[PDB]
Amino acid sequence: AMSALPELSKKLNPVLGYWDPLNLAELNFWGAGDDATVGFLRHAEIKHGRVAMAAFVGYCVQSNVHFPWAPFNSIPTNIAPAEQWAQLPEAAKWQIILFVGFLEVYSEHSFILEKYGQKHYMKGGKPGFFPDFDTMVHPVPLNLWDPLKAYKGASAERKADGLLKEVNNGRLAMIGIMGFCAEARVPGAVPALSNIAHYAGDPMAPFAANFHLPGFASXXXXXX
Amino acid sequence: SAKADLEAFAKECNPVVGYWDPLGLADLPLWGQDQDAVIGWLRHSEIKHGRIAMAGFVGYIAHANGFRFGGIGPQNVVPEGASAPEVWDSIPFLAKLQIIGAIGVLEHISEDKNFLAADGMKHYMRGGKPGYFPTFSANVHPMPLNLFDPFKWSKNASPEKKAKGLVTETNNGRLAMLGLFGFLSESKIPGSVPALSGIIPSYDGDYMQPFLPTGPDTSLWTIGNLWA
Amino acid sequence: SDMEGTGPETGGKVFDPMGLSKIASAETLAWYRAAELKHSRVAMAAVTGWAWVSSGGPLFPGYLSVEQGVTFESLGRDGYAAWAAVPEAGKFQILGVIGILEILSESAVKPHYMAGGTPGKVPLLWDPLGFTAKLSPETLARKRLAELKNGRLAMIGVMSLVSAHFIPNSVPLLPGS
Ligand code: CLA
Ligand code: CLA
Ligand SMILES: CC(=O)O[C@H]1CC(C)(C)C(=C=C/C(C)=C/C=C/C(C)=C/C=C/C=C(C)/C=C/C=C(\C)C(=O)C[C@@]23O[C@]2(C)C[C@@H](O)CC3(C)C)[C@](C)(O)C1
Ligand SMILES: CC(=O)O[C@H]1CC(C)(C)C(=C=C/C(C)=C/C=C/C(C)=C/C=C/C=C(C)/C=C/C=C(\C)C(=O)C[C@@]23O[C@]2(C)C[C@@H](O)CC3(C)C)[C@](C)(O)C1
Ligand SMILES: CC(=O)O[C@H]1CC(C)(C)C(=C=C/C(C)=C/C=C/C(C)=C/C=C/C=C(C)/C=C/C=C(\C)C(=O)C[C@@]23O[C@]2(C)C[C@@H](O)CC3(C)C)[C@](C)(O)C1
Ligand code: KC2
Ligand SMILES: CC1=C(C#C/C(C)=C/C=C/C(C)=C/C=C/C=C(C)/C=C/C=C(C)/C=C/[C@@]23O[C@]2(C)C[C@@H](O)CC3(C)C)C(C)(C)C[C@H](O)C1
Repeated sequence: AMSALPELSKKLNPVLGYWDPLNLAELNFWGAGDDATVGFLRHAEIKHGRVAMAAFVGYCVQSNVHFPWAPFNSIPTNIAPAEQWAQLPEAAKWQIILFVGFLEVYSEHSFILEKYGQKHYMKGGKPGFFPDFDTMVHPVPLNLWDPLKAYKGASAERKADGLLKEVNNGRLAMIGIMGFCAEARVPGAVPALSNIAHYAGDPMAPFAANFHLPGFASXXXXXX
Repeated sequence: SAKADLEAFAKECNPVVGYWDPLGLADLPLWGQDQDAVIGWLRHSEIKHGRIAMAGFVGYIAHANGFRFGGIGPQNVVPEGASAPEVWDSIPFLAKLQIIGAIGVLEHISEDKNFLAADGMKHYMRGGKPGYFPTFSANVHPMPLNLFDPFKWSKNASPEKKAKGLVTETNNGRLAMLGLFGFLSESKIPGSVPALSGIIPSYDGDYMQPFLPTGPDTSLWTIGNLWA
Repeated sequence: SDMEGTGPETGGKVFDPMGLSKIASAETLAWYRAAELKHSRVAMAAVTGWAWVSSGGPLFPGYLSVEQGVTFESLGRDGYAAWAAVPEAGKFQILGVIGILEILSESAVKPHYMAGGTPGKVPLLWDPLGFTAKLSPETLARKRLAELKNGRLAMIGVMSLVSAHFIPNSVPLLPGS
């Protein structure tokens, strides 16, 4: 609801609560009521925070080291991590993006999410509900959220505190990852760091150069 | 009714001057359209002229000092230092067309009865508030935030504060009209106003012709520029 | 008046800035709808044909008057060049079939669209296979609205093509030939 967002923001920060200069809590840009917009915005914020904090940890890990499994060193020797991503095989990037899309279409589907006992976030579900992976006859050893258990005995208040902590952590980590990408692309952007370097090509581009693909890889005429 | 409101508004604009209508314009029937509609049209024209004059004054200062937004956009074609009349001389011709088209879109939204009845109010020539721009709850696709108050800084002010704001808006608009035309008069005839002599250079083109020096056809677009 | 046609993108209201109503009767509105629907369908066929011919398309395999030596490929991928390269006999056969069909459309429906009737509903030439023979009347109104919006877009499309052929570099995305 509209009143719940100010309470959640005050729980996240008591000094500054309900900070929306752009408002955005009344723009019904889906035409499905005010609650649907609030649920979409909360889910987008939480997803962006999770992805951004995981990307920050991954950039910190892969900016210095690699994984010794199967010739994963020539790709790690491609300067910046974004150039390493652009230097990965086409099948690798395709399967990674399709894997993430499979997780997204599993989470958003409001019949598997109904098997977990909740609903879609635009229809009253909680913001961020990647559910248990028990829907098909293919026995999975571990699920997505809490893979090696260790969270069954958690309390409701502890869950709410952890949710607020994760929201604030992603709130910081989105700006952190954006600053890392900006310093990678345009030097002198991040004034508190001068160590990260090398170009990223186009940072918002999954396919580049060696990616052949069925046409439409017109990397010519780029922008800033 | 409308004339008495003009008398009152002129009193709070300047109590010393008051109602100053030498050329009797608050009595001419323009299109055979009564008194109140003529008064509303005149007030709306005054307020629109004043707002455009204020925005043009600030934009003239920004262009003459040199205040380019950034890269890639239409500021790349305009040379570094050209005076304010020449920044509407080197932007692309399609950029001028789309700027004037968006201004016309805003005018049409301002007088569309469907946009105006969505807020419960009528035309300024039919008993409305002159100079009022409507909200955007009539578009077809939802607009993030309206034009008058883009953020919610307003809407908690008292109606008396709104009336004082309207009076200040009208007075500042008239003064900005005088200032902007002082700029334009110095740009054409030397020594028109005394303070700006030698500050603003001379211009040769026509100020009333939007597309007499047509801008270049430069297509500033990358990534998917399939339209040449 | 109310009619069909009105939906979103105008707010559920009739789009009519300059004139063209309050001078029209029921017969005039019926003719307006009939002309709009005929223009709609002709323009839809026109954009579909132009898009299939000039862009790509496997093209018709055959001869097209083997006696004259013309081929289907000899007309070229340009359109006004191809139509001028269609034989005069083929042009006349197309125009004659169209004229026969429309004379029978005028004379065959007994409530004429300007004497009652429904404008745009022509005898014959519609669904021979009965795909739309089981649709609900509420579904039929949606498809009529889709047809109207489609035809308006296709009219704009055909005139874009014609303007860019006669005036190069007009319709900026559309090429100069
Ligand atoms: C185009 C801009 C514009 C418009 C539409 C209006 C409209 C109006 N003004 Mg206003 N005004 C303006 C600019 C404008 N003003 C400027 C720049 C000033 C400061 C000098 C004022 C100062 C002012 C006062 C002090 C008062 C008004 C008032 C009024 C209202 C009725 C009086 C009237 O006859 O109208 C104004 C007359 C015209 C706009 C004349 C039309 C233009 C003519 C045809 C061209 C003349 C050009 C000519 C070269 C000028 C010679 C200047 C010099 C040699 C004398 C009306 C709503 C009265 C009021 O408060 O009601 C709300 C009032 O008492 N005006
Ligand atoms: C010649 C084709 C044609 C015809 C006969 C009609 C007829 C009609 N339209 Mg329609 N329309 C058309 C094309 C046409 N339309 C196109 C191409 C568009 C897309 C922009 C629309 C969009 C449209 C909307 C959004 C609505 C209508 C409505 C209507 C109905 C009432 C309007 C009226 O009284 O005017 C009928 C009389 C005429 C149209 C005569 C034409 C007048 C001059 C000669 C046209 C000149 C225009 C100019 C040359 C165009 C430039 C080229 C162009 C590609 C830009 C009526 C049945 C309304 C409706 O359904 O209400 C029930 C309604 O809401 N139309
Ligand atoms: C009780 C219970 O159930 O168990 C608990 C504990 C337990 C097991 C751990 C849990 C878990 C799971 C996990 C894996 C939790 C970990 C999550 C993770 C990985 C969280 C990363 C955040 C990354 C951040 C904040 C990055 C900030 C980044 C920042 C702030 C910046 O970069 C800013 C900055 O760059 C600028 C802009 C300029 C620079 O010059 C200066 C700096 C660098 C400052 C549970 C289940 O959740 C809860
Ligand atoms: C002898 C000789 O030559 O002398 C010369 C001297 C000199 C100086 C050269 C000359 C000149 C030029 C002049 C005088 C030019 C004047 C220009 C002028 C008078 C320009 C007004 C701008 C107003 C703006 C932009 C308003 C913004 C308004 C804004 C941004 C808002 O709406 C905000 C706000 O409303 C909300 C949303 C809610 C309110 O609660 C609070 C406020 C109000 C903040 C002359 C005329 O040539 C004469
Ligand atoms: C609601 C709606 O839809 O509208 C409704 C309402 C409304 C509008 C009232 C209606 C109406 C009335 C209408 C439309 C009336 C239209 C009247 C109209 C259109 C009147 C043209 C005159 C042109 C003349 C006399 C030109 C002479 C030109 C002459 C004599 C020349 O020698 C031309 C010249 O070139 C030569 C040959 C050689 C050169 O040397 C140049 C010159 C220029 C000298 C309708 C019809 O009821 C429809
Ligand atoms: C070029 C843009 C521009 C400029 C430079 C400008 C300057 C000032 C100044 C400073 C001199 C003041 C003090 C002031 C104050 C008010 N403005 Mg203005 N304003 C601009 C644009 C608009 C638009 C689009 C609208 C608007 C309005 C109001 C109302 C509400 C009155 C009410 O709610 O009763 C008040 C109090 C709204 C309206 O209602 O106008 C009748 C409306 O829609 N304004 N405005
Ligand atoms: C490349 C490609 C193609 C393509 C394409 C596409 C989609 C190109 C699209 C280009 C596009 C979409 C360009 C938009 C510009 C929008 C602007 C400038 C808006 C400014 C808006 C502004 C300045 C709004 C300002 C305000 O709103 C604010 C912020 C607050 C309000 O209170 C007040 C107003 C309203 C004034 C092909 C060829 C079609 C197919 C091919 O396969 C791939």
